[PDB]
Amino acid sequence: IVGGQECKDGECPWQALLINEENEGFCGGTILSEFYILTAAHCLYQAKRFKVRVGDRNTEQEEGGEAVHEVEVVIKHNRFTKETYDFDIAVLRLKTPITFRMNVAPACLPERDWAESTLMTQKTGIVSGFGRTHEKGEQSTRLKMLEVPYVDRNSCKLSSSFIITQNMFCAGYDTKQEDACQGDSGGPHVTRFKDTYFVTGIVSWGEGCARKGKYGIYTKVTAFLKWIDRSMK
Amino acid sequence: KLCSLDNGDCDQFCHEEQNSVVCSCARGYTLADNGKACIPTGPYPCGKQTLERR
Ligand SMILES: C[N+](C)(C)CCCN1C(=O)[C@@H]2[C@H](C1=O)[C@H](c1cc(-c3ccc(Cl)s3)on1)N1CCC[C@@H]21
Ligand SMILES: [Ca+2]
Ligand code: NA
Repeated sequence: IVGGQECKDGECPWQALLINEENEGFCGGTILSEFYILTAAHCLYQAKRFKVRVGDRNTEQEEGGEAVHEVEVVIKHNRFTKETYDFDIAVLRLKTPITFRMNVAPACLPERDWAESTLMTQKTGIVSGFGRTHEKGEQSTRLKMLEVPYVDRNSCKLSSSFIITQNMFCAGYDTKQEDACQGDSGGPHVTRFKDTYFVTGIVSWGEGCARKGKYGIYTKVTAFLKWIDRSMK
Repeated sequence: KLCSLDNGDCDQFCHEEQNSVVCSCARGYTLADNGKACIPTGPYPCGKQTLERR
């Protein structure tokens, strides 16, 4: 996360962290239930093997509330395309269930039509993660969040060197230096409605981070709500 | 009554019928007797920040 702020205690409890062969974070995820994590399909190719950490806010402190869970099943979208990141969505079933507690709770899946009329039409959503704090920088050891405006699709397409499919949406800022970045991808984009947070996106890609004239690109979760439900059985 | 004004007074999901709104809630909540509010069924309902230390 470039700009934004550190997540306060209890404020980002749906954040998950995918950790590679060395307990190092390389992607985010979103807790959906005791057994299921939402992430980006592209993250599956970034590490040969990985586990999922929940409850973490500071990767250099063993606070005590953190837990690591092994992955039992990977459910990748069968139309994920590496070249465009179209259909950039996966669900992970864990080997053992999450115990909800302080800093560990699921985000809500919205009904599709209501999400489109009521969530996607809000001014902003929130993105969070442990990713880089500037484009060429290092990952944050502390969990960060950032409010990101929804960006209209027409402006999104004009700004992009790469195709923006209807499985994607833009969020963030034209020139203001705030965005998600490398290491945040796969993590949550949620939208608040009367103090309840609903999954609206998955951090997917960008051209650099916080670049002038570029936006953050997110998987459009409304396109996949039925797919998620099926994947979770 | 319409979902476009104050979300039909629903706490969470709102849908329009012919001449009414119907509210509903995410899994882990029960729609209240008033037909508007969503009541968590457990202590870590989805979408809620964990702010009350149990
Ligand atoms: C999917 N495709 C159309 C081919 C574009 C891929 C761009 N790609 C790259 O070429 C990589 C990676 C990244 O997305 C990364 C990156 C950017 C971000 C985000 C910025 C805003 C986001 Cl929202 S996610 O997450 N990882 N960038 C920063 C360092 C390398 C470069
Ligand atoms: Ca920690
Ligand atoms: Na920008």
